[PDB]
Amino acid sequence: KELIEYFKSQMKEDPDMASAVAAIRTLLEFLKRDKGETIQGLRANLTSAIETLCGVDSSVAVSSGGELFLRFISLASLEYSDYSKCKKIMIERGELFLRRISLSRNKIADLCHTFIKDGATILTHAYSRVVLRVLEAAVAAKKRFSVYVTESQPDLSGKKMAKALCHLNVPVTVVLDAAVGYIMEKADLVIVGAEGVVENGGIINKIGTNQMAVCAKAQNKPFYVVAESFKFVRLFPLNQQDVPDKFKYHPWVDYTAPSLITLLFTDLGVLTPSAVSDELIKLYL
Amino acid sequence: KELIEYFKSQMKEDPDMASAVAAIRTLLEFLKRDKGETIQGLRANLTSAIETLCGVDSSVAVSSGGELFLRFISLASLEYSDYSKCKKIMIERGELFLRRISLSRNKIADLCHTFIKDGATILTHAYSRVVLRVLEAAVAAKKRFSVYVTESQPDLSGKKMAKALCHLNVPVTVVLDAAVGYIMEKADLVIVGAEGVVENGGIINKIGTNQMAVCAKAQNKPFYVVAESFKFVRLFPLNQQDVPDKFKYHPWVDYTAPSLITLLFTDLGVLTPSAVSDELIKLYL
Amino acid sequence: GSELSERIESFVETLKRGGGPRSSEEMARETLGLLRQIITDHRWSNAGELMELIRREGRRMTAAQPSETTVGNMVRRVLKIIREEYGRLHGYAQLQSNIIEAINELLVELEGTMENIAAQALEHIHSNEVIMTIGFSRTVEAFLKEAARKRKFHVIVAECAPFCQGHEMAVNLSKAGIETTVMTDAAIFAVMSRVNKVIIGTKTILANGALRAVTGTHTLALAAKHHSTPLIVCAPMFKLSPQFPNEEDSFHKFVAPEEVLPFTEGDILEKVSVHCPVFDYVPPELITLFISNIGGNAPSYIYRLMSELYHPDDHVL
Repeated sequence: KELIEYFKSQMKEDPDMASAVAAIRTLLEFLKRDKGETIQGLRANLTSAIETLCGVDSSVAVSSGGELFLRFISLASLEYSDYSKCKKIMIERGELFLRRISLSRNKIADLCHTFIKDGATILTHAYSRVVLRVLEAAVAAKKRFSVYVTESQPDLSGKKMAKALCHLNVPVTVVLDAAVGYIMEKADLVIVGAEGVVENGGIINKIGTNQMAVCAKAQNKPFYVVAESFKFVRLFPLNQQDVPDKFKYHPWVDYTAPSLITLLFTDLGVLTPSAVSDELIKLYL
Repeated sequence: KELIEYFKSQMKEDPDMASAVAAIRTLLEFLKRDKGETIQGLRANLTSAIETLCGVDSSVAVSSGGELFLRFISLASLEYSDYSKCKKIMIERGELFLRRISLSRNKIADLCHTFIKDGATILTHAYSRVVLRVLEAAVAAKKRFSVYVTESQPDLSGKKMAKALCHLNVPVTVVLDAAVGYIMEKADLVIVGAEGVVENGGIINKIGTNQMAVCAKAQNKPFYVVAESFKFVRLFPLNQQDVPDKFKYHPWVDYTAPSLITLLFTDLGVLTPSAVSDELIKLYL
Repeated sequence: GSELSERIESFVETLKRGGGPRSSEEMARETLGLLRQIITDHRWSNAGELMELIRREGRRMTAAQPSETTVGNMVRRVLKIIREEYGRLHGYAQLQSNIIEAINELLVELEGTMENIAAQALEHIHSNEVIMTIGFSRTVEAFLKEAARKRKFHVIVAECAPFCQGHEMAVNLSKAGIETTVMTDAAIFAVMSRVNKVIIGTKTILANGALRAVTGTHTLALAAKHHSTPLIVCAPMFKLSPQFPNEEDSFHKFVAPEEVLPFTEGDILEKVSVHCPVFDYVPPELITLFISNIGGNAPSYIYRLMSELYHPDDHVL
């Protein structure tokens, strides 16, 4: 399996790189190395590549990125009639799409950091480069705030987040995993980076997120979520058990309703949680 | 310090014994070994013994038991005029009070276990003998239910609770400390044993309790609290920071409001959270 | 040239000193007239030069008064109009007449917004109803005064504590005979147990569905969310702005504190700190429905109007 080896080589070469962007790069490399002059024959190989990537990586981000890449390939196949020009058109469009996606973290950084006030108290979940990027953009604009980071009991990455953020010389405090209702009264705003955004506006994320969002509702604190465009997935979990079991594995994942989420931050803007439904039904699966 | 040595000998001889009952036994032993014929001279020595017990034991239960024993000694001093008969009267009354307190776990067991339905899903916090007693009384009445126990990240006692409960041959599952909002939809009722009950009806307990009670309010599950009479304390924390710092020490303690608590279970009965105010102002500090 | 400069400077000074003119519709009309007057007498080769020129004058107009963003979002609307016209002409000399007729039909749309709100007002008022209103605006006053032409209902007018502007609205509604009851802003939760629905207006609708309005309506919306009564914001489309709430902390417009504590109080005025914010912030979760001239919209739909009237490039102006 050269696809899993190329995905591991793309994800292990840069520790500050996401997994969904490496999955999209692996799918573009597989589409470049396929060279099959068939409409459904390329779609079946793409679906096999997405299934092989989802069998290795148990994240929702790679599955949503594969679904968006399959919708993009279907749009490129429905736009152009002949396949010979459509292959090069899809290759150039995928290169431009990867170029637009690679600059989205700068968009989150310069778009979301204006919400943090001076002397504020940020509450932060486990390690993600989006929250670290928006926090270094906040301290790049000469802002002072106290950060409370969740220790992230399954994989000790909130401790890794605090170790990466203390080298940035900011006041960072590791709080206990069962203490997000204790420090909700002192944290005036909470920013939690998500790894998957469902259609109605809720987020699929790590297991300690949703209860904190419940603590964001009984204590009326604004629950802010930073997530890029490739983390949009056309799913609707009704309860915490309606998420697929391939993303669960002591669960590693949960679901947060859009009623408990105040605002979303994507490269298309600072947007209401009702807007991801608009983008997902304007993208048409 | 013979008082701390006697308290350690009373608490270490029985692992299924609480700390507040050992503090009350140590206070009765100190009152028996004092032999000081003075009203305020015995009260100052009792206050010094309570301060020495609270300097060693950082729990709220020993402080509330010391406060109730000091109120009991003040009542015995205000009832009888002469001190020579009042010393023996207080000794006999303390012996009868310890006899009444020692049978209170049977009262909780035969009084609270009728609320658990068949095929239910109990959610349980860290290790306490009250919840284990009411669960063994529930399985003594031929009841079947699934137990979800919090792992208790600071001191691994929820794992010890599951190890003590799996020898009882009941279906027990260790759930993650950040997953009490994930399993709230399947747990139809939640029972959390407390270590300190404040005047308005809230409870002072371990750090993972209160947010679960928040999950008991947004998901309307009945939050049941089992606590005995010696855990009543005449304090009023406004927020999570208004608890005293001597009971905090990464905090180890929180506070749950009486609005998020459905029912209380004491040896005086199954009682509304507004009733502990009645007992505390009928006891007059 | 000279006439343009003196009219622009007079506009900047009359926006800097006080409220001139009074209502938002006539100042939106004179802002559109100022924009058409500054585009008919200029010379440009590319549309980006006119974009930067309109951007500089809009920066000056928001520097004149930051809390008054009607001129800013109308400058942004003209910017999106010239952007879509350059986009539809790019895919070269007839663009100016297109922007003039676009501004003309925008003025026709702006003249008939209150009559459209009054036309769609009939499906929101039933007989023997009670109505709560805070502050004063001609939109909700015209709303109620024509909705009482066929319905019999009651209007509760709560006055505003900085400026008692509810009094002229109460005597204007009582001339139409709507059985209006005047009260303070102090018994709102004391009257919220009987209020069926609350018809209010606003000063500025934000991008996330939130709104700034006259002060005391965040408390009123909290009481309406406590009693689960529907909140109806009758606001036109020129009060819609992309300015986010947490943006440089220049949200409220603070005015002189004599209306709160007068100057004849005594020696205690030195050791006291009296603030008077005339505007207040209401989150979108306390709003149920907005009413504009095109109809009713959810607070979870305002972003689409943000995608239909404004461009995300022109948010910084």
